[PDB]
Amino acid sequence: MIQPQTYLEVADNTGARKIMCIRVLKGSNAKYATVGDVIVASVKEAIPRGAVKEGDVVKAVVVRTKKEVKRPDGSAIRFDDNAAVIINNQLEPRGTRVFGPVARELREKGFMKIVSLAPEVL
Amino acid sequence: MNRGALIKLVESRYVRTDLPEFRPGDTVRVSYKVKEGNRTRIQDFEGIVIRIRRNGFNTTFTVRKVSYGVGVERIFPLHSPLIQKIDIVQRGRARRAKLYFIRNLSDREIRRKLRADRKRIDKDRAAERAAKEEVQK
Amino acid sequence: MKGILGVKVGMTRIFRDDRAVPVTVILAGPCPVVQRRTPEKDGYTAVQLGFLPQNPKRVNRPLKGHFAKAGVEPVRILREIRDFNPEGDTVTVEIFKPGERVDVTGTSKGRGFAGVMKRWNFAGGPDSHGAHKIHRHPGSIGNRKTPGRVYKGKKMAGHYGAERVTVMNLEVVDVIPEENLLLVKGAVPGPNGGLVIVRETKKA
Amino acid sequence: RHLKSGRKLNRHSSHRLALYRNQAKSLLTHGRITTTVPKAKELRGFVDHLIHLAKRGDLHARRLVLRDLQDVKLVRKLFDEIAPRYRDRQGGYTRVLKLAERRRGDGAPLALVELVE
Amino acid sequence: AKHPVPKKKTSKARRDARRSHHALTPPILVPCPECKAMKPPHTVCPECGYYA
RNA sequence: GGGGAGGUUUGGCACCUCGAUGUCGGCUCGUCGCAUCCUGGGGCUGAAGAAGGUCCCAAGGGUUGGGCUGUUCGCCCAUUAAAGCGGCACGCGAGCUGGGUUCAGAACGUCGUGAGACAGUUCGGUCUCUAUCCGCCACGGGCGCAGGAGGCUUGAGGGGGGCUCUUCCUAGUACGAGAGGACCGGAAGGGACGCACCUCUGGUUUCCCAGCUGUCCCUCCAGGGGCAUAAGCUGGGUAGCCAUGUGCGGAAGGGAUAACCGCUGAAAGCAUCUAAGCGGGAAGCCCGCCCCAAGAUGAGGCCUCCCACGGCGUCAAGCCGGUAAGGACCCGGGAAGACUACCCGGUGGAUGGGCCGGGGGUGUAAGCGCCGCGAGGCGUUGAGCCGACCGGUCCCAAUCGUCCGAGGUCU
RNA sequence: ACCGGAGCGCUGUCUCGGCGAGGGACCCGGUGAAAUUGAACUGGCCGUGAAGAUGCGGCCUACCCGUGGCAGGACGAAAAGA
RNA sequence: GUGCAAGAGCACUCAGGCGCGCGGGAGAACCCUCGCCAAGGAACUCUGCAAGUUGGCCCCGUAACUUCGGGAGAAGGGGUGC
RNA sequence: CAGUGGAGGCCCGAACCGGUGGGGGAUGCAAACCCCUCGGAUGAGCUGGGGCUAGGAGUGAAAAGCUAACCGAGCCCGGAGA
RNA sequence: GGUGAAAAGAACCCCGGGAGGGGAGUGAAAUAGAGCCUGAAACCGUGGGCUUACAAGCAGUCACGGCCCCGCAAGGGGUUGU
Ligand SMILES: [Mg+2]
Ligand SMILES: [Mg+2]
Ligand SMILES: [Mg+2]
Ligand SMILES: [Mg+2]
Ligand SMILES: [Mg+2]
Ligand SMILES: [Mg+2]
Ligand SMILES: [Mg+2]
Ligand SMILES: [Mg+2]
Ligand SMILES: [Mg+2]
Ligand SMILES: [Mg+2]
Ligand SMILES: [Mg+2]
Ligand SMILES: [Mg+2]
Ligand SMILES: [Mg+2]
Ligand SMILES: [Mg+2]
Ligand SMILES: [Mg+2]
Ligand SMILES: [Mg+2]
Ligand SMILES: [Mg+2]
Ligand SMILES: [Mg+2]
Ligand SMILES: [Mg+2]
Ligand SMILES: [Mg+2]
Ligand SMILES: [Mg+2]
Ligand SMILES: [Mg+2]
Ligand SMILES: [Mg+2]
Ligand SMILES: [Mg+2]
Ligand SMILES: [Mg+2]
Ligand SMILES: [Mg+2]
Ligand SMILES: [Mg+2]
Ligand SMILES: [Mg+2]
Ligand SMILES: [Mg+2]
Ligand SMILES: [Mg+2]
Ligand SMILES: [Mg+2]
Ligand SMILES: [Mg+2]
Ligand SMILES: [Mg+2]
Ligand SMILES: [Mg+2]
Ligand SMILES: [Mg+2]
Ligand SMILES: [Mg+2]
Ligand SMILES: [Mg+2]
Ligand SMILES: [Mg+2]
Ligand SMILES: [Mg+2]
Ligand SMILES: [Mg+2]
Ligand SMILES: [Mg+2]
Ligand SMILES: [Mg+2]
Ligand SMILES: [Mg+2]
Ligand SMILES: [Mg+2]
Ligand SMILES: [Mg+2]
Ligand SMILES: [Mg+2]
Ligand SMILES: [Mg+2]
Ligand SMILES: [Mg+2]
Ligand SMILES: [Mg+2]
Ligand SMILES: [Mg+2]
Ligand SMILES: [Mg+2]
Ligand SMILES: [Mg+2]
Ligand SMILES: [Mg+2]
Ligand SMILES: [Mg+2]
Ligand SMILES: [Mg+2]
Ligand SMILES: [Mg+2]
Ligand SMILES: [Mg+2]
Ligand SMILES: [Mg+2]
Ligand SMILES: [Mg+2]
Ligand SMILES: [Mg+2]
Ligand SMILES: [Mg+2]
Ligand SMILES: [Mg+2]
Ligand SMILES: [Mg+2]
Ligand SMILES: [Mg+2]
Ligand SMILES: [Mg+2]
Ligand SMILES: [Mg+2]
Ligand SMILES: [Mg+2]
Ligand SMILES: [Mg+2]
Ligand SMILES: [Mg+2]
Ligand SMILES: [Mg+2]
Ligand SMILES: [Mg+2]
Ligand SMILES: [Mg+2]
Ligand SMILES: [Mg+2]
Ligand SMILES: [Mg+2]
Ligand SMILES: [Mg+2]
Ligand SMILES: [Mg+2]
Ligand SMILES: [Mg+2]
Ligand SMILES: [Mg+2]
Ligand SMILES: [Mg+2]
Ligand SMILES: [Mg+2]
Ligand SMILES: [Mg+2]
Ligand SMILES: [Mg+2]
Ligand SMILES: [Mg+2]
Ligand SMILES: [Mg+2]
Ligand SMILES: [Mg+2]
Ligand SMILES: [Mg+2]
Ligand SMILES: [Mg+2]
Ligand SMILES: [Mg+2]
Ligand SMILES: [Mg+2]
Ligand SMILES: [Mg+2]
Ligand SMILES: [Mg+2]
Ligand SMILES: [Mg+2]
Ligand SMILES: [Mg+2]
Ligand SMILES: [Mg+2]
Ligand SMILES: [Mg+2]
Ligand SMILES: [Mg+2]
Ligand SMILES: [Mg+2]
Ligand SMILES: [Mg+2]
Ligand SMILES: [Mg+2]
Ligand SMILES: [Mg+2]
Ligand SMILES: [Mg+2]
Ligand SMILES: [Mg+2]
Ligand SMILES: [Mg+2]
Ligand SMILES: [Mg+2]
Ligand SMILES: [Mg+2]
Ligand SMILES: [Mg+2]
Ligand SMILES: [Mg+2]
Ligand SMILES: [Mg+2]
Ligand SMILES: [Mg+2]
Ligand SMILES: [Mg+2]
Ligand SMILES: [Mg+2]
Ligand SMILES: [Mg+2]
Repeated sequence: MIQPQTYLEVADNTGARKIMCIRVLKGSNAKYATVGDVIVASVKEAIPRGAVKEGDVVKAVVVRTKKEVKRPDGSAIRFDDNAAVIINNQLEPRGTRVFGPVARELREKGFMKIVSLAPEVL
Repeated sequence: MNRGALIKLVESRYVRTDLPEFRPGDTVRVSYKVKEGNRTRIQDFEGIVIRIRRNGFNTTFTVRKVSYGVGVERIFPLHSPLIQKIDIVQRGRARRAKLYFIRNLSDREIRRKLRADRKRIDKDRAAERAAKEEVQK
Repeated sequence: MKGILGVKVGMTRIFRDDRAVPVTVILAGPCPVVQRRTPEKDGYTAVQLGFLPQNPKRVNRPLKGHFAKAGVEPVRILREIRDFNPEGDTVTVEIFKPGERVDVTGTSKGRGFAGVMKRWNFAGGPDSHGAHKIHRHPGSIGNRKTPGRVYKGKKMAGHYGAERVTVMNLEVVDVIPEENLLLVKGAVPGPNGGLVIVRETKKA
Repeated sequence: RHLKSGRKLNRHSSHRLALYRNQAKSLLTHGRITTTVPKAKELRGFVDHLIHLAKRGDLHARRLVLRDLQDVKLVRKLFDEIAPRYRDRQGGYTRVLKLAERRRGDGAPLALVELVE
Repeated sequence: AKHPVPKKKTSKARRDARRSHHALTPPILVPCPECKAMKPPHTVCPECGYYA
């Protein structure tokens, strides 16, 4: 469960290293955001001269979480960090070639782009 | 009625018996039924089993591996119509039932900690390659 | 207006097509109709199913003169299932086809004298900065001189749970006519071994 | 509440256990013991396991029972005299019946624990 | 001595009334098989002992 | 320029309260008003559509999280369907708080010769275990309910609930030059909230299992105990209780209406929704769903079981007794429980305790053998130990017994 | 151990609460206080009244007695308002 | 006395001395003292108040600034048993 | 420069002295206590015993603090039935 | 502060560990029996009469009625239903 003051590892190469959540973009007050959820964030650290700067308020999408996701098939998946990929306002990934796994949830949500670049969809 | 539980147990015909015994603390490849776009591949998953969680039916287990520098654990229903077959693939001296402790070691020290269960290896390659012949003739 | 008595036996989940389903299992033994209530004799219509098999010994009551008056091996309990008149002499799981939606009634587990925090999901005080003796307290309960009283219904702590709880509209999954089982969507009141009653819902 | 569980206790655990333990040592040493009903109804099923445990013989079980009673000699007696008598009997190695007198000026109810015979 | 206090001396009536559930009920006694003695049921009772 | 309503502002007055009515802000818990922020219904529009504007109707529900300040307020960030305003002693300190303000300490600006002073700043600064009544939440005891008793129920009357978005099909159709983009009808997925629930996931699980340090003991080795919390520490954990987990809910529908839209139609040859009459029309009203409920003293109904008098009072009400159905005691207990109550069982018995089996947890006990100088390792071994769960089995214990309970008034 | 601002670490401070331990609370036996107290047979609303009513008016509701609980009222207690 | 780098510290323990002059049950809310907690990790709040993290010794290493003593236990690390 | 040396209102830390923050207590164990935390700890140190200073007076690293449990002028008796 | 005229201060038996009582006895009187004359009130109790569990209260008053009691009745007393 990602939430407001939470830090996310940056999964693409937008030249951001970390954003902390800021708001989760479910309903008018969702308590948490999970895999496949787009949140507003703040870049807290960012590689020298990337596309994205420290302090840029951005949209991104939770590709990996530390709290296990249940699948209707009765199984579950969990990753050793929380991670998102910064995406466009129209919703396309701002970077290219994202890395580290990803949840199939991403697919069913309309994020094929990222999963295509995803080196391994779990 | 004094059955009570026996009745829950009747509710179970869903029992599968094909998948092998595997102790925690030794790697397994589980071939899982996956919904891709709208088809059904069999994604594999090959890690150390970290936690079997006995409850008869709906007993379950988890396996943990590092997919691309990122760790992953998957929780599996031991009798899931979605497991194709679970290939055992290495027997290890666990020394302790639930072993999440391995989460903060993840490296070579794991290896120095999870030696090979020489006993149970001997058992398998034996009564396996040894029951191969009992099938023939 | 189907209906049958049962006991929350337990629950587990089972797999349908290709996804897990959380199911609770009700055993709904063959309920012997034991009286019927007409619009003429009773003024309303319904039907009195019995349930558990009783020792003809402990039935020493004037109860014998009921079972007897309808020739029914004495049961343990018997409730009416309003507005539903069957046939034969007993109702069985067979009233329920898998996929029919039911309302199960039950008796919530009993939490005794309950905290306002547990009984109403009240906020209660701050674990930290301020005082320390109002940690789990309801806090204010009123105004001043006006009204100068507390409202009835005010949420306050005390005996909560162990009450009649109907959870509407669960889906019947495979009903085991054999061993008298009735499979459902899990969310059904009371502990295992409790009497419960299942019925047709209100979807339309 | 949450009592939905099972098995009682007054005193705290370090102490509660020691209680049981001493109450056994006495029972085995004295065959009969007077004590409050609860205290007793509880101690009841504690000895049974130690009796039934002595019905076995291996030093594992000797050593095991040695854990709760700490006196060699009394366990000697447990295995040597007490256990025999209880062969062919399965469970119930012990009895308690409530006495009709209350303790005075604390008004506790009393009762009797007995190496069954 | 502090914060909440009784606003009026409760009256002889009101007092005695609260007291209405105060009366005790006599013990439960039964004769024993052995003596003509009187016992609380399910007890043992001295000067009478017991069998088995 | 004029007339009002409200009683949330700033005031005026000085009426209760100076043998005391604790002040701002917050928290907690709210509940009311509507002059409505959202959602529902509508009229006009300088309304093509989409989006809006203004007014009308409508409290049913909802009305986010942060930055700054003691702040309220306000600005700002990110959202939203919307981030409504007021009342309740500017609701709530015998509910919390005590940052603000107005005790004593100290300092700055400042005024004063001075002591000191300042809706000027600044740092510090004791917030009182026990509820009598009313009120409220829950729970019993009594009696009542014109015979007594067991079981099942009617529902007068109350209470709970009531939110809302997004994407898709319709359809890229109506409208439009284009950009844009609908009504209506249908589908799917969410947010928050509510009620249940433990299968799953995830907690705890105070002795269920393991390991480890120091020490002191049993018994020298082995093995084990105490203590290091009220678990010494650590790793892990069943049932139970739980949310982060699972299910379900908001309806549908019927009815009557609001604004409003109309049919027919006078008065008033026409015209008009109205005066007679009628139809449509709201997330709102009444129903419906859920829960409580016959102290509904207006004490309801059904099914069933027990049933005359044995002695005084001259008609009359009663009084005393052993009984009936049946009930109570006492006991073994319980996902029932503060007590009580409720429910099950009480030898014709599985209710508890043991014992057994399973489930489950721990993860290979001890002892012996074997390899190694040794710490250890390996085998016997998934061993040993093993709460609570699902069962079984009369080994122990629910022994035996006591008490109460009608004889049913009058036209 | 001064007062202000910021960051890292860490956290039940918070989202948002849950379980558990014990000492109380509860129940039984012994002992047994206190402030307070005009007397009390002490309900809701809308009025009204010295302008904030259990005690006036009107209407509504309400069988008798307690036990565990909560703090809105008794302009509750306390201190002849600082 | 033993152990811990040392000690009058800490844990356990000799000698010696005590279990604190109301008990018994139960296993509700609530209060106190204490333990743990998924994801998050100051969003709490007047304020990280409170809790937590850190912690001994040994070695490596250590900045602005400085009144040349300091700042230093800066910081950050590695080792620790048998 | 190395050695030796062993200074200091030096450092860490018990006794001892003290009271920083929080919680608890608030008809208390207690008319100032308890717990956790914290400050000093060779000095302007703590401390036993013997002495001297007092009411417009003493004493005061100064708070109008202390001067026998309320000190912007002690307690007692008196003027006094101000 | 107070037995009584006088101690005649209660032998003796009985229940009880005692205390205290019950008889016996003394005295004019012992509810004059030993902090004992008289022994009021608040206050606690036991027995009896009337009364009360659909009812709203400064507790009374006015009326009628029922019950109980004193008197032959006319009357009065107690209680309280409306
Ligand atoms: Mg690939
Ligand atoms: Mg790929
Ligand atoms: Mg490639
Ligand atoms: Mg398990
Ligand atoms: Mg029964
Ligand atoms: Mg809280
Ligand atoms: Mg405080
Ligand atoms: Mg307080
Ligand atoms: Mg009022
Ligand atoms: Mg049990
Ligand atoms: Mg009286
Ligand atoms: Mg103002
Ligand atoms: Mg005037
Ligand atoms: Mg006053
Ligand atoms: Mg006051
Ligand atoms: Mg006051
Ligand atoms: Mg004020
Ligand atoms: Mg409009
Ligand atoms: Mg428009
Ligand atoms: Mg439009
Ligand atoms: Mg209107
Ligand atoms: Mg309006
Ligand atoms: Mg309203
Ligand atoms: Mg509102
Ligand atoms: Mg509401
Ligand atoms: Mg703020
Ligand atoms: Mg402002
Ligand atoms: Mg409001
Ligand atoms: Mg206010
Ligand atoms: Mg108040
Ligand atoms: Mg306040
Ligand atoms: Mg302040
Ligand atoms: Mg403060
Ligand atoms: Mg301040
Ligand atoms: Mg100030
Ligand atoms: Mg000041
Ligand atoms: Mg001024
Ligand atoms: Mg200040
Ligand atoms: Mg300070
Ligand atoms: Mg306060
Ligand atoms: Mg405070
Ligand atoms: Mg208290
Ligand atoms: Mg409502
Ligand atoms: Mg509705
Ligand atoms: Mg299309
Ligand atoms: Mg276009
Ligand atoms: Mg679970
Ligand atoms: Mg765990
Ligand atoms: Mg568990
Ligand atoms: Mg153990
Ligand atoms: Mg040894
Ligand atoms: Mg050995
Ligand atoms: Mg010992
Ligand atoms: Mg010891
Ligand atoms: Mg543990
Ligand atoms: Mg939830
Ligand atoms: Mg015409
Ligand atoms: Mg016309
Ligand atoms: Mg009525
Ligand atoms: Mg007869
Ligand atoms: Mg007859
Ligand atoms: Mg009989
Ligand atoms: Mg009978
Ligand atoms: Mg009974
Ligand atoms: Mg029987
Ligand atoms: Mg039998
Ligand atoms: Mg059994
Ligand atoms: Mg082995
Ligand atoms: Mg071995
Ligand atoms: Mg071994
Ligand atoms: Mg040998
Ligand atoms: Mg095992
Ligand atoms: Mg075994
Ligand atoms: Mg047998
Ligand atoms: Mg049998
Ligand atoms: Mg009788
Ligand atoms: Mg004054
Ligand atoms: Mg004591
Ligand atoms: Mg841990
Ligand atoms: Mg946590
Ligand atoms: Mg964690
Ligand atoms: Mg965590
Ligand atoms: Mg928040
Ligand atoms: Mg601030
Ligand atoms: Mg702190
Ligand atoms: Mg640590
Ligand atoms: Mg520094
Ligand atoms: Mg060592
Ligand atoms: Mg030195
Ligand atoms: Mg120094
Ligand atoms: Mg220092
Ligand atoms: Mg000293
Ligand atoms: Mg000082
Ligand atoms: Mg201070
Ligand atoms: Mg307090
Ligand atoms: Mg000196
Ligand atoms: Mg003077
Ligand atoms: Mg004096
Ligand atoms: Mg004079
Ligand atoms: Mg004499
Ligand atoms: Mg005498
Ligand atoms: Mg004689
Ligand atoms: Mg004696
Ligand atoms: Mg005497
Ligand atoms: Mg006389
Ligand atoms: Mg007299
Ligand atoms: Mg005397
Ligand atoms: Mg006397
Ligand atoms: Mg008298
Ligand atoms: Mg009389
Ligand atoms: Mg009456
Ligand atoms: Mg009379």
